[PDB]
Amino acid sequence: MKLNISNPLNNVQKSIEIDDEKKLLPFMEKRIGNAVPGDSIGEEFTGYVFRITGGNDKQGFPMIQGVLTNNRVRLLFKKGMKCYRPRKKGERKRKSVRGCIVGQDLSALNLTLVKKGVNEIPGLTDKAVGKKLGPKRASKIRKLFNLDKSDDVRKYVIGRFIKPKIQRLVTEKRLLRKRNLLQAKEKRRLEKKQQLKEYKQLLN
Amino acid sequence: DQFTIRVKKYMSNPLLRRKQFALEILHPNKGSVAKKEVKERLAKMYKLNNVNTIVLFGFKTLFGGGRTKGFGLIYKNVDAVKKFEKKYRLVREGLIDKETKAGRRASKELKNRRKKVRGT
Amino acid sequence: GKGIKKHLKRVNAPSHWMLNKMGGQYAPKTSSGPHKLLESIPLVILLRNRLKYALTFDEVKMILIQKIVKVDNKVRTDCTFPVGLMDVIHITKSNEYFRLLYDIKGRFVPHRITNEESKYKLCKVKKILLRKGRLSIAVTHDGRSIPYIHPDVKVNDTVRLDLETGKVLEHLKFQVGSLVMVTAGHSVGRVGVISSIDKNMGTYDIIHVKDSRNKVFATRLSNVFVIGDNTKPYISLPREKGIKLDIIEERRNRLKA
RNA sequence: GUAGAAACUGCGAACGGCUCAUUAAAACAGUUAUAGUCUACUUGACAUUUAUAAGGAUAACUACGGAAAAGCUGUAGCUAAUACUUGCAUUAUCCUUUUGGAUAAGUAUUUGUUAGAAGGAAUUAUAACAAAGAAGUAACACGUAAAGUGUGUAUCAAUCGAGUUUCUGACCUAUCAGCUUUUGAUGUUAGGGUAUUGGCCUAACAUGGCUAUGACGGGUAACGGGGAAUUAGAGUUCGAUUCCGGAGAGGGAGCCUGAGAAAUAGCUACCACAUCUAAGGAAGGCAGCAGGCGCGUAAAUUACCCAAUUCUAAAGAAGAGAGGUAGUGACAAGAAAUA
Repeated sequence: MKLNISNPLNNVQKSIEIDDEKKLLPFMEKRIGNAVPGDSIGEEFTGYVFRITGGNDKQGFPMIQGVLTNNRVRLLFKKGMKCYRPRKKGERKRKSVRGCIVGQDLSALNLTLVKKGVNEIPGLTDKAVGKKLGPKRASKIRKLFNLDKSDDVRKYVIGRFIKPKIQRLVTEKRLLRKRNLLQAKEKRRLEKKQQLKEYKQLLN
Repeated sequence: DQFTIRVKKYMSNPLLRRKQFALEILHPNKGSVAKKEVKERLAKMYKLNNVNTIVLFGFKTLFGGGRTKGFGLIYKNVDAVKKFEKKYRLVREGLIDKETKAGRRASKELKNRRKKVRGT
Repeated sequence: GKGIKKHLKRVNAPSHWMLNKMGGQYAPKTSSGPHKLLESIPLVILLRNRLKYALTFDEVKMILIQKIVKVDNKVRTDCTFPVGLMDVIHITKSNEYFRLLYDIKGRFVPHRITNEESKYKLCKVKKILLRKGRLSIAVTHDGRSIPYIHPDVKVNDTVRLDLETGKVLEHLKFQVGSLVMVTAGHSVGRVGVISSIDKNMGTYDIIHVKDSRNKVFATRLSNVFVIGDNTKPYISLPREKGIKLDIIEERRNRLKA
């Protein structure tokens, strides 16, 4: 009923509230990930195609992609399952869940638009919100700006004044750490050699 | 008033910048003498220009009066007192004020605060 | 579950720790380390109940936080660190050195030690292994592994391990004239010259030890420690010099003062 | 630079506390073995077949939501990490004989063929040859002498432990005399399984194994011991209960994570109870500390604090009904008014 439509390209989404059953009839019996022509909801949506990507049943029990039924089932949930939050390591729990097939039971649907249509939707495709926070890895900054290893990228970080620190730098302390490891290994081999020599000399 | 100090098992403790000893205050036919008087008494005993470097504890007046055993520590300085001594003792001496006295209400509140139930 | 126990009841603590019954319900369980819990003492006890520097566990922690107490010339900051039979603990603030020993009664006592003796610790070898390359390594009572020992060093010998370099300087054998110290027996803390040994096929080996006053006492081979040759000890014994006195003359010479 | 909510990550939650239902050669105690094994933290040794530093993907968060309710969570967008994942010299040996030439290159683990510091005894350590071969050897963070540390890592050793294991030791009962053996009982052989040995399990085979020196049963108002009362000496009775060992978390069973659990203030199911519900569905385990009901002849406060003892942590600084303090307390015990 509360169709949450998402444009990931613009990173913006709109809540469409509908009641008529014939409006959402084309979505019936469409499993998650199905592309469906979002035509019957309204005139403005004519043209776009929507990817069905989730929902919540009448009692609020969410939907999944695995179990291909039209009702609620209960099953064990693992640590890496996508509909469950373990309370402790290795904990498994059995919870009710609603099948991926959509029928006249969903209290909410989550959809994403995949193909642009012919009209425009205010606030759904007009403006867009970017990354909302820049990358932190030096490799990510270097890939985004394409300045290779010419100069330190710390001068070309985006602002909030105040800038996040960058990981995987080329700090002289990093270089010192590598050279310290090298010389430690070298002197270790040297002391090994001399102690082997003294063992050989004291053997007789 | 007239009383005498007696210091036993006095040993220097550079590890805590202290010197540890046991005190018996002999005050025959006289009541217990408060800690201030013994404080300046051992201050002049050890030629100390300051009295707040003193901590005194465990004073027991013994049976029949006229004596009182106890423990005392001098400190190198007020910074040493603050660094190497517990906050209840600091409050008892009076050089700091007591902290908030919520107590185990903190424990009950922390149990009420269940992770990701208060967004803050 | 049934994992490793991590508490030590006060009454269950080792006797030589010498703690009071009413001083709380627990005792400090020594962290695993170079010495057995029974055959060692945590440094919390060492400098709270023996040196009396700290009178609470928290003051023990405050002492340990400053890198001022070193066990075998390396800084240690663990409260429940096992110090073990004989080793040099150096306190830098007071600049004092203690070599840990037993007494004739059988408790752990720090012994005041000068600088030149404080770099010179003894280690009784327990195992001789050989790893890849026919390299031999000694496992000592200190829980220490020493590679490249002289071939003449045997299983029960005792080496002079230098604290800084960690190298052996010379080793002492276990002949019938070697000065020994008993480490865990009924005669723990006694010092003698090993009157004789006898090998029992498949069972404990016994050695009989001669005292200074020609007193013979036997003990198991597993709990003796060579501390020198017939000439003299290689360390400084505490004031009793390892001579256990009988219950009669002990009272007799304690009375006279 | 100083801090820093939340969150990811790490460690702990397997300790502690409570109780004594089960349990009669079982558990436990003394005494062994592990040459039949596993072992986190901690400690000592020490390593092998783009590099001026590699990759995506996610929490927190943002906005749209559902459900009466819960440690419920759906979709879209980013970002980190010591989360997850790839990946960069050299050393040793033989010959003239300081030096020049020449030769070789996998840690555990498994298989086959051999040689062989210690143990009491080795199919031991170790070494040689022929095959495989994990996992690693720092793409990580802070700073000590007037270069250190932290975190992480292969193997060995130590340590904290554990699992099995030898011998010996227990109350009443014969109105319990023969038990066990298809359905493993006793043993052999081969295997599977385990961390390891083992009928632990499987297959084949043999007919064994225990017993009046009490097997097998039955009873126990039976957890075992250290111990307690009474004791001249013997004895008799008690030991739920400070410590140690065992077992259990309403009764059974099963399982994940983990070094360690058949864990229960972890999960799954059944039985018996029992809570909320909008009736659709959710949630539970006081033999932890208080406290309540019931049962009874029979037993305390819904108190205070982490200051002491000690444990956990990313380890001064936080927590801890462990523990300590007080309250109730003619359980016991000691001193001692009423001249």
